[PDB]
Amino acid sequence: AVKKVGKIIKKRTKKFTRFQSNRFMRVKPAWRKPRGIDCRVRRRYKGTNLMPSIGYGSNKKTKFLLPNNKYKYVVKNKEMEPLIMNHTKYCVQIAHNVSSKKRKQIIERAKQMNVSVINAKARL
Amino acid sequence: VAHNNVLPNVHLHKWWQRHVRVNFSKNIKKKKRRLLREKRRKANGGTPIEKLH
Amino acid sequence: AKSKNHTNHNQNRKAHKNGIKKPKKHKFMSRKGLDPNFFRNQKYCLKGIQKKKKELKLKAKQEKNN
Amino acid sequence: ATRFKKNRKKRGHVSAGHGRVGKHRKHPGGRGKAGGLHHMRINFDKYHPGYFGKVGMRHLNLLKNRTYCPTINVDKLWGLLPEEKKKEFSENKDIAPVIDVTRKGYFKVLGNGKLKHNQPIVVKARYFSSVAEKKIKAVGGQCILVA
Amino acid sequence: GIALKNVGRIKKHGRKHLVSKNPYLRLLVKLYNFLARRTNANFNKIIAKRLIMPKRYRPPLSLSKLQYHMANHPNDIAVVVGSITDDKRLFSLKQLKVCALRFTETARKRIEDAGGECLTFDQLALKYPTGKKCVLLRGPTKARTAEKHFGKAPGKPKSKARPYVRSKGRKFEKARGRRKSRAYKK
RNA sequence: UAAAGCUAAAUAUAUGUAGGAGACCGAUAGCAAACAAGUACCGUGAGGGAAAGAUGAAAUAGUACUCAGGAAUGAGCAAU
RNA sequence: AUUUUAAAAUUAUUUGAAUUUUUCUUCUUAUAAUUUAAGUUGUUUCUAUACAGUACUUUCUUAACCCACUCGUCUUGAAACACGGACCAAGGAGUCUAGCAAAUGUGCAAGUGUAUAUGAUUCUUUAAACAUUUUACGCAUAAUUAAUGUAAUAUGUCCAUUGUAGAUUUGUGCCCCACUUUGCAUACAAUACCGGUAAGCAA
RNA sequence: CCUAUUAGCUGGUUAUUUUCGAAAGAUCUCUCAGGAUCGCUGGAGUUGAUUAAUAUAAUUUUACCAGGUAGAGAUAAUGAU
RNA sequence: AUUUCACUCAUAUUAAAUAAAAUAACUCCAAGUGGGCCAUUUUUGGUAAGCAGAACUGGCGAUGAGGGAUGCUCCUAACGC
RNA sequence: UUACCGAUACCAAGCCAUAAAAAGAAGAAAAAAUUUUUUUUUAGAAUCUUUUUAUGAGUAGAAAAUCGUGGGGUUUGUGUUGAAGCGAAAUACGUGAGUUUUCGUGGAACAUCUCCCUAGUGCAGAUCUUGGUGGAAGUAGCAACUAUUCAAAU
Repeated sequence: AVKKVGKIIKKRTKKFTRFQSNRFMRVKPAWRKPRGIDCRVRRRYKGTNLMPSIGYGSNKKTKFLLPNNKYKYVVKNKEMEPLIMNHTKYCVQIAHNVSSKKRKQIIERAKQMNVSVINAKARL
Repeated sequence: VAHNNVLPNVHLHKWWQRHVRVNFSKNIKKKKRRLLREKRRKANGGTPIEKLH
Repeated sequence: AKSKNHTNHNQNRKAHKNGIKKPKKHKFMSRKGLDPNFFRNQKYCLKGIQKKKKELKLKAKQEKNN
Repeated sequence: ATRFKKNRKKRGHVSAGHGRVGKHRKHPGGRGKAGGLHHMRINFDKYHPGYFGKVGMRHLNLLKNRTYCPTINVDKLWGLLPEEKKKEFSENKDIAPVIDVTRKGYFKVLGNGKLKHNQPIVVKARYFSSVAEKKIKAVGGQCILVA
Repeated sequence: GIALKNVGRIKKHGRKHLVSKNPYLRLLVKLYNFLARRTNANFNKIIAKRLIMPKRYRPPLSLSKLQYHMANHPNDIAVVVGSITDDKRLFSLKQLKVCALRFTETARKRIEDAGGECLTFDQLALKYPTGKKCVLLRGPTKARTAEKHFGKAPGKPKSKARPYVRSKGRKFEKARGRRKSRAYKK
């Protein structure tokens, strides 16, 4: 069912799973388009692992923005200069390969910059 | 053969891996020849190696 | 193995898929080998009229170009 | 440059872009040009009519070195020489160029073109053509043999 | 569903973008397509379309043909989308005003000595944006050799298609179906 | 100007050896073989022919001592 | 942020008139706002007076109504009483070369390519880059016939063959169409001219 | 070892989405499980339209054409009967 | 018969009607394809066949959705969420 | 004879993508406190930005935009305050290959999506190969050659 929250209108959840990935371990949950001949999914039988298509794509007016109504952006060491102007539009996430000292300085600068952080409590 | 192409004329019908030999050593062979001829003229007391024709 | 010896099914639909093509219907038709001893005269006719028209053209061109 | 190949777009397609019902088989028709006059003759008769049969007498050792003769049409003669010399020759009514085409590397002079009226030119070539000679002499020029 | 040819989507034919990845020419087309969009003159539209054509359809145009085609009216400026090649088969040239993309040093020297000036498309835009007093020309598109293999298949009755041959000796495609003596002919 | 003869250079190297390199492979890859390899092994013979790298900084830090069990091994408060 | 404006209607004035003959009767002269114009705005609560919870968003497991035949394959016809698949991890298949053609992009352009090779205070990287005394060759500039060979208007003029349309172009009625001016490219023809073979003549 | 011989035949031939999208005819084939060929398709590019036209139409109408199937015959031919 | 001139033949709905008629026309490169089948109607051989073989058209294949309990082809109807 | 129920067909509206279409190479709005401060923006990227309409099925088959992998120049970083990997997971993003994160383990390297060059590059299968593990199962079975019993030592 479509989920409606504020202004972001999402049309689908339950990230799609590969056909037959239930009773076959070697088939991983990552989706693929089965080619086959009589492969059911291609025929689109009534109610059996319906496949992704273009129609499920959300609205580009709101597409990439996160429930924070704010696009996310990665940071590594000190790259906060391009964030000063658009503090109402871009949230910042620390890269997972950042040590505690650098992450501490980044969180210090960001908090006074007044920009939200996603993984604030990382490795501490 | 497939429609409007030239008639194939490839003379590779016999074994040719046995005889393929590319020349990677062009420039270094040139340098070796230069050094050899320079030494040949240097050892000759300054007399030019070339001959009138 | 028995093989179907002929059919003409689906041929009309294949023909009309691209639409029945029409000849280009150009204006002039060549006279390479049509009823000679008439176009033999006609070629001389054209040469004569062209000669008169072009010689008058050159006469006018000279009398206007001094 | 390998990922630009067509094959890199059909990895998950079973047939690899070479058909399913027909299948891809090694040398279906026959190796080389094997279909001559038996089953591939329609292609030969449609694209290379005169491929089959032999015509003409035999030159044993042609030795192409003998009958080598580059050709120059008669109009390009003025273009051969530099344009400033062209201007001075055109200006003067008393001097005419001499073009020994052997120096440039040309042998025969052919009659195609349209020279400049009332201007003589001297030409020296191993061979001439009748129409070229007529054109040259019609404007006061001279054909001079050389060897 | 609907009963529409090509399911009701309009399909054109031609270049939708310049595949030519060349910054100066990209800037130039950015200028002329804008001129076409703003103005209503077909001249700008045509020249913008012609700057997008492939390399094989902006062909060289020789000085002889260019001068011959301006022989009717002497005061106008020629615009040719391709480059103009010098022709050694011409003797003298007279006061020609041209605008092309590329040139050849011999042609440039010849035209400068003649006394004209090589207008580039920037100068053409700055001087005559409405196409005034400019005649549009292009060299022979189909005269290129690869078109000699086109048309009817070589071997068709009354066909004039050069067939692909390794050479033109007396044993290369000269016997069967080309002379009455050996089977049919043509 | 045949039916006698000689000769360095310009040229080739999937051999052996000795050096030097790499938009090459990185332990099912790369030579069959990174290690005790043409070894173990198979076939009476011509011959066929493998698997197997990484403790740790330092084992000149490689498991001392107690208890239980025949010993293996186990547990500790004991110990690197 | 230069059509959420115009008018369109409504109210309340005013203007003249009208007619179906008057409290939604109509047509505007002039005025100010309303919106039925010109895509849903307002009011009251709750979340809630808290920093993680039973609330709130989400993952997972269970159930519930409805539906759903093992995939891959050759095949007109696959879930088949057609064949391969006990399971897992790794490896595993349109590549490379020569030659040609086409499409595209680039340089140069009647020329093009610098080949072998040459010179250099280049000589870790340098087995690359740089450079090439006034026709070396390939491919192209002209074709054709078995072949001796022959070889593209023709000197009236540095016009550059002729038609039918045909892009532009200069103007007449700175944006259309009809009138004369140029006639790209090309398309369909016609002409000449070169080789070849016929035919007539023929020293 | 030649040799990784050849195999018109069997099996396989690995990531997404979007756009377009078929044939199982016809000629020839020591051809009938194959192949070449046009026909159907895609991609590319060009000329013409963008001016409710002109080309154009699996369309109908107006005019003008050609056929010998059903049907009808046995006294109109032939053959019956 | 040709060329050049006269003159002018609806053209403002357009030498009948109607046209999502320029989604055209052409040229080039190329894959797959080249065993078909079912259905109303016509029809050949055979007694007949879910047979063998053709004909105009549509489908199936290449395709699911609702119905015929159920079904590769029947009826409605062809699929972005 | 009415009334009804009945589709991924039809109609109205919303959103996606494709194609076409119309058009484009520089200025202050509002709210809250109390005229002054605070609060949000003040946009101009042409294979783009704004807007309109139509359409949306597909095997063999072709093209485009794409997402990852081993390397390589080029820019610019992360690393003992623990990187690469791996297990579990995420009010996480896409439509989707996947990307990005938190916790635990780990003990030395890792990415570049700034643009590009290159390739032994993406797996479920091939009675695929190599290595390991199942159910079948504590089951079949441990059968010929007649036969062993007691007491003690060890």
